[PDB]
Amino acid sequence: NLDNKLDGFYIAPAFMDKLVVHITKNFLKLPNIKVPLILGIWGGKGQGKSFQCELVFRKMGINPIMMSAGELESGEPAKLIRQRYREAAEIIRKGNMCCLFINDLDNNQMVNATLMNIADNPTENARVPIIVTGNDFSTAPLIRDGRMEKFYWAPTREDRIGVCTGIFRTDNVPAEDVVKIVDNFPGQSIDFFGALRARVYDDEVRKWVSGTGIEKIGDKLLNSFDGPPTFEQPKMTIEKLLEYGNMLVQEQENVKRVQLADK
Repeated sequence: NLDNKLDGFYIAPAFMDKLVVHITKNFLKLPNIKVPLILGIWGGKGQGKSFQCELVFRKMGINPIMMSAGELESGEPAKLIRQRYREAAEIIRKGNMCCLFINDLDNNQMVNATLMNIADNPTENARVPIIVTGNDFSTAPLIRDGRMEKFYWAPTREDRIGVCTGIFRTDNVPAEDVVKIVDNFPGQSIDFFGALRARVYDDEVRKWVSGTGIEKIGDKLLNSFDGPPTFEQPKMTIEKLLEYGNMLVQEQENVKRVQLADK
């Protein structure tokens, strides 16, 4: 029900209600319900699950306290959680909303255990909603049973079109156009479409290069007084898009071939 578009970007309104509400819930004292502190987000493969989070956070003006998984690998594993919690908490405990956004997973006995002890109370303290992302939250079990929420994000076709409109806002493309390609290219990531749009730019440069002297480029590009030759953004027309989309798919399908046949 709440407004899910943001700086030309789209947000899956199921994903939004889940996160927004998970968050605002942990700031309230609402009667006779145990509110889970941490919300673990899984699924939404190909779709920008982390990016959706970022989107939501900006939409509330939360500068989350980020963390990486590679950081929680390399003292660090336990400590850095407590400290990154406290950091967020001190933000919240000065004012304005904050949350600890822990991101990605695929040592662990501990990382769990620190969650469990931290889930049991604040501990001067503070109340900070943790958000986590992964693939599937395996062996969470004791804190799912206890005090955490798993959330499988099943994006719609609607969500894909939305995320996809995001990618092309810049190039003023019919809502129609976006619908045709997404439909035309099912089970492809958002990475696919980024790649597609980038492939159109690429080609233009390739034409420029090939055109205006491979040998005499570094100059026209550097030791010129008029600067680099400032490029005009290529019109992202539909037939362009389709041609490029199959092209990329053939290529994909081909790397799979050379991969499995070399292996």
